Amino acid sequence: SAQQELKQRQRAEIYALNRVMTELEQ
Amino acid sequence: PFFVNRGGLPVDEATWERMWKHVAKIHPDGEKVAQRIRGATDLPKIPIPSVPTFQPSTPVPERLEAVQRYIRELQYNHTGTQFFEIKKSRPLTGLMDLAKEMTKEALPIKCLEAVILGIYLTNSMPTLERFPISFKTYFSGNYFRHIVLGVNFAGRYGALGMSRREDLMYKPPAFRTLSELVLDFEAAYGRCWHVLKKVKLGQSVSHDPHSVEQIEWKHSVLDVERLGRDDFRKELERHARDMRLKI
Ligand SMILES: *[C@@H](C(=O)N[C@@H](Cc1ccc(O)cc1)C(=O)O)[C@@H](O)C(=O)OCC
Ligand SMILES: [Cl-]
Repeated sequence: SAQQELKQRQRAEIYALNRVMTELEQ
Repeated sequence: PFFVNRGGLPVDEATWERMWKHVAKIHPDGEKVAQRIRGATDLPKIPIPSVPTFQPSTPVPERLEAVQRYIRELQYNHTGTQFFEIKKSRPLTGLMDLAKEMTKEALPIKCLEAVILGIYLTNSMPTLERFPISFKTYFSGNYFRHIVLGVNFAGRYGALGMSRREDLMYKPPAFRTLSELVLDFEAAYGRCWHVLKKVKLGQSVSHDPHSVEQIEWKHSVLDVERLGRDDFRKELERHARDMRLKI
């Protein structure tokens, strides 16, 4: 599913970003 | 300040670019964070957290620990974009649809999303009562707002929720009174140099996920500094009594 693919690609970038931003907000 | 995703999932082009533009402003590295992540093909595959389900022999306090562990696994959302729009006046059945989607899509969350999830995940526990508790605090010339899900089991009080601070969310249902639970939160805020200004207490939420009733977020509003310690306690115990009598 193209929509499912988009959501999986986005979720990976969201969690990669969240790690960086969490490390920043310590 | 936060942006809210209002187009559902997947995040549309405008909302996704807005999120990255926001990151570039906030993060000292700025554009290099996006350069490293956007389009990267080696990013970690994050497991979808398993929604907790309970045997009938598991005691409710142990279930609450598992619900809180689940909420925590989603992670606190530090991206600057909230991925689910929460309209607090929605019928419960629509907020429960949203909670289901939160478990399916498994993205980071903040305090209000956590409250909705806590309801969704404890509707299977009729011997537990759930009611929102909201806080307004003050630090360094600014006000902060926070929300947790109050819970009542076997005449004791606890809380579920999500905060960036460990002592501003989960409380095991061990507090003998509602007063003791809220005063614990007040002390935790004091320790991180916030002054508690207001507490807002909701009513108990139906365990029917198809209920059309609204959540009542601000049934009781307590001005902490004006009431003073003794009337603060008195009002808190009055809200607790009303809830119990109404059940
Ligand atoms: C809930 C929320 O995220 N609350 C935050 C508040 C906060 C506390 C301390 C610092 O330093 C920053 C922010 C939390 O407890 O981490 C809020 O996002 C929401 O959804 O609605 C609140 C009415
Ligand atoms: Cl206010």
